[PDB]
Amino acid sequence: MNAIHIGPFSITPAARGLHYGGLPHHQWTLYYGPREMAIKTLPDSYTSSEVRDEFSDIIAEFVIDARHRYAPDVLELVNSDGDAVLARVAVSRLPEALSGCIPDDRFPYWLLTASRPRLGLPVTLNEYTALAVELSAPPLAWITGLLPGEVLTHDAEEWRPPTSWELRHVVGEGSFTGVSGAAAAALLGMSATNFRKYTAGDSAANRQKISFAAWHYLLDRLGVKRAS
Amino acid sequence: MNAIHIGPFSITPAARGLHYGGLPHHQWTLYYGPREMAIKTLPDSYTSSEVRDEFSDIIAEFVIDARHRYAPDVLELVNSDGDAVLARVAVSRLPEALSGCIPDDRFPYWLLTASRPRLGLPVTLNEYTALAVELSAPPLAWITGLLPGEVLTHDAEEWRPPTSWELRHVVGEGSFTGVSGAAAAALLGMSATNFRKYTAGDSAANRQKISFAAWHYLLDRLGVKRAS
Amino acid sequence: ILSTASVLAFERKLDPSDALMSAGAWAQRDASQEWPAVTVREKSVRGTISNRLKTKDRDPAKLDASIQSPNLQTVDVANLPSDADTLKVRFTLRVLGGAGTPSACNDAAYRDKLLQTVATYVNDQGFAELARRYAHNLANARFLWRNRVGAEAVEVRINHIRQGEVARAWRFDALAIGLRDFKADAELDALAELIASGLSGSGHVLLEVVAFARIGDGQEVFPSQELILDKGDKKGQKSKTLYSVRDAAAIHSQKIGNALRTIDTWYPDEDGLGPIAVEPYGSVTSQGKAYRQPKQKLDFYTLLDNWVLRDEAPAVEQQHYVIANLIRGGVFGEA
Amino acid sequence: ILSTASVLAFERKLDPSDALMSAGAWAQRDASQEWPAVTVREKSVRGTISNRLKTKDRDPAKLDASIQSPNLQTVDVANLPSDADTLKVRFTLRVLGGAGTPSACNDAAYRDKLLQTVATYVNDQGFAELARRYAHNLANARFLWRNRVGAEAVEVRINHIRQGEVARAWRFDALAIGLRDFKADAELDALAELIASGLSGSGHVLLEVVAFARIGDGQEVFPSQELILDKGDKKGQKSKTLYSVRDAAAIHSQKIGNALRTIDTWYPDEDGLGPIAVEPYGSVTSQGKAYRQPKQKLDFYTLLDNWVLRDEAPAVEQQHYVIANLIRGGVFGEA
Amino acid sequence: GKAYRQPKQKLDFYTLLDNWVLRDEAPAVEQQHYVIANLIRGGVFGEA
Repeated sequence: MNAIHIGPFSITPAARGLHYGGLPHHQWTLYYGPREMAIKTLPDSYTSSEVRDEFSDIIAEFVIDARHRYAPDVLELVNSDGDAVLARVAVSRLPEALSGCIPDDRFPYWLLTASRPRLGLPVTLNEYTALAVELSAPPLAWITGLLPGEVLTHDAEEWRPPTSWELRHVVGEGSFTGVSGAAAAALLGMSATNFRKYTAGDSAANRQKISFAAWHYLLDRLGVKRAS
Repeated sequence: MNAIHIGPFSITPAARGLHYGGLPHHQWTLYYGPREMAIKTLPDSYTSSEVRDEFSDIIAEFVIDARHRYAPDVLELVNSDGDAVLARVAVSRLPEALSGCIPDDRFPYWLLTASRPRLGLPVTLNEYTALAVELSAPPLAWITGLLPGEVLTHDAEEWRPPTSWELRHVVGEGSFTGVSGAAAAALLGMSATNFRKYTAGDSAANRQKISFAAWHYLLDRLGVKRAS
Repeated sequence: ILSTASVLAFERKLDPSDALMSAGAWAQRDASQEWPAVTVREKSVRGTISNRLKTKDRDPAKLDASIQSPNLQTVDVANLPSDADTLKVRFTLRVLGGAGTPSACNDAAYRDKLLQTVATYVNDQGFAELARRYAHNLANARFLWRNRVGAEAVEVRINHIRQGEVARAWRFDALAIGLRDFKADAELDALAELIASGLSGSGHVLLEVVAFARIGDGQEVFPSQELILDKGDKKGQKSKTLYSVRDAAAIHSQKIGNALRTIDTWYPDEDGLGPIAVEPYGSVTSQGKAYRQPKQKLDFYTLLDNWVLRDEAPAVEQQHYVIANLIRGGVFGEA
Repeated sequence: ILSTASVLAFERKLDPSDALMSAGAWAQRDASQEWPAVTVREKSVRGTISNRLKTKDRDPAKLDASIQSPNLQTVDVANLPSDADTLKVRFTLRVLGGAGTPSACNDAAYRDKLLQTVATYVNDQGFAELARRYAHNLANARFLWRNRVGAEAVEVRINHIRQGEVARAWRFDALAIGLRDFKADAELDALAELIASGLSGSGHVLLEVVAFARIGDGQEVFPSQELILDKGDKKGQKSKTLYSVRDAAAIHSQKIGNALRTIDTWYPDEDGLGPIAVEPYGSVTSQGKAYRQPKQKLDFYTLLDNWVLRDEAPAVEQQHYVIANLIRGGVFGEA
Repeated sequence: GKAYRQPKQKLDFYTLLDNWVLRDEAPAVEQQHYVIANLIRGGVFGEA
């Protein structure tokens, strides 16, 4: 019938309509960006919502795949022996001072990495709080795996504005963050129509690009990047 | 001569000149906005650096009083004894689960306020890590005590854009953040002239109001508010 | 060309004294010369936070922490004794002439033109409306600022002191004479003529003005409030100190002069709000706005420049406002 | 857009005088005009360790060493004489009116809108529920804070002092009219209409309130407690200082005003405690917590901003709370 | 000059009150008599 825009996904049917059995049928394809996820055939008598919960299992499988693949690293605060884990923190970025080490009895608390090559640092509790404050991962940080490095840099010269697809990951509809367009407009402090010029693409009319500060504050409010 | 602008401070002379001693003199006035703090008689042979250094002691005293007047509250993580302060974290706001608390041996770690009727909760190291990630104050948080509440609020309808005075608190010259206009324009991703339009007031021509997301991301980047 | 003079300092006319307060009883106001004075005592206040929060302190635990550590202050308080219901407020007023003559000037041409302008003002309409309004503000106890908002009955006695003895005594019911309307009365007209003769330079006018207010038995009376240095701890902060001279609570003389100057009813805004103080750019600091804005052509300086430099004489009410600014004094002139 | 005024200071209505404490006997309260005042005397106290030890003073030797050095203090104490069991407390309350009008308001249009909001309140329901609850707090001796928790019988006499004389007398029982229930009574209703006429602006209301408490012969009466500068030696430490005005123990005026203010029952928490004082963010010092949090959207500022700016009028109980805060007064608005 | 009911022996007022209220460890009947008698005598119990 026409493509259904759910999240960054587009359910695009084929223009040609075949007749499987005694009913008209169409090739509906799920696109994540430019890549096809699934190919299957659905009747034209089916509603668009029926196509939606037909593709919902593959959509949720890709959601769990993107959650697990870009899951943030976890540092463990352990005791002098190192076997018992007192605390676990989901980090955003690994530090630049930790190295390969074995916990000793000279320091009571040690920070280590979740992986088998345990690289870490012996820190006290206040330094542990300082590190957890400056390097915590926001709850929806895995979407930063799906976004390129140019749209996530804090330097404006290396910063590239997001496209319609990259913005359309996390603004409205069944997004990965789950928020709506009006909610994302109210987070940025402006009305719904001015954000609707940001969301809608196609021609250059009503295609103002979001600024660097507004994009990073929106990422802060959605808990995707910089939200410690 | 002319006024000396040190952040929100304005050193403006009286237009009348006196002749204290034999040498000519001028009565120089130091304002923090509408409030004057020091009126001092200084020679006309003084350079701008000497006029700045005459009021620098009162400027530093007011800065120290503002740091000690709008300092964020401190949460202390203590053991079961409740005396040895294991950790200290400066928080922008306290947890809502805080009530009047004395530590016991029922829980190994406790969180308390630094106030004399201490408010706290029995916490674990993961929950204390989560609370410290959520609620920690940025380092230059005391400047939020020198800003009005309507420029720090997160709702769109109850927010007024800051003036040139409240912008000059944090952005340029002798601002309390210590950054210049070029650095604060680099943090916001805008041009030097575009941000100089924001900083300079006077007439409405070549003077625009900063947006919600840009002002909030600037306060996030400068370490003044919403920077865990 | 008659350029504007640089310094235009004017001496204040209608000089008041520091209005001392004492305590006593109604119907003993005749023998009120031996009344004991109101003393400024100190008392302790403990309070919770009641002002608006900055939205950082809208955290419930911040509010409970503020309650659990409430603010402690010491306040200077002025109260009547429990056997005294009447507050007696006494001052003296010196009405002086030579209102148009500046104390300092930088141009003989400007001084001559200003003296000529005030002279033709007095010849066409002297200090009659201004002294009527000043006699009104003496009649109602507007110098009892918060000592009249709850007062049951206020009486004002004004004695004309000539050679150390009384020449004429005026007794006024200060509640019947309102703070809004400038009506006419025979005693008010006699006091207006006396203040007119004082302002014209045709005589010496010294008045003893005594106000008796029924604040109530043991009630809080309100003197003028002083500077707060804040050089101690936050517990013994001494958040409020009141004005006293020698163990006797008193009101500042500039407050009495401000109350006497509240005659301006000709600002460009609506005059149904009430009279305000004659002062340049017509300000009241409680309402925070300035009536007679400089952009409008009705503030004191633009009206003075039109009246003197280019001889555009304003309306008679606005010229009364200009002459009342000249009477009240001030450091006029640019810099 | 009709924003809130930055300066919204309000004067307090229902101004209480300082509550003088005297000493006397029961059934002589009809002639208690000569009773000797309660004098703040001094007594010495020796104390051992009775506070929680911070795990380092809990050693037997350190604790016994702390016992062998007792903390000697001198405390200001207020006791009745051994032939006196009744404590008399006398204060005057002045009801002003004009609670809608702020003392200071930056925004005219906001002042007009707030005046129209208070006017539409009074046109809907006048100062009748608030005056009834304030009259209930007059009738019970809630101003006798700790001189009622163990009192056998408390009696309150309220006189309407119009022209320095009793215009109307009321006698009550402060124990029958509890601190929990706002019931209805004919004399309580008459006092409610008197406070209503005071608060609306119909007339001037001054009330002389006398309280008698059956504490006990020679028992300790509890005045308001002052603030200690803590400068002297640790032997004569002066840990506690009571409030006196002229060699005569007394309660602070704002304590009496807070106890009369204790009418707020419409806070979102349960009625297990009872009425609290009408504060912004409903603060209670003894409980250490704030009823009417800003998070639960029932504080004074959110209710007033909904009522005035965007015409979202709350329930009549919250309207009573808002008007009771306006009667209470404060420095509202952004500093 | 000697303290019976030392906090080492856990027979003081504060340990017994905390065990009674928080952990619901009701002490011996004479000891809860002592605890309620301490509440009768009053105090500035809590953090000091």
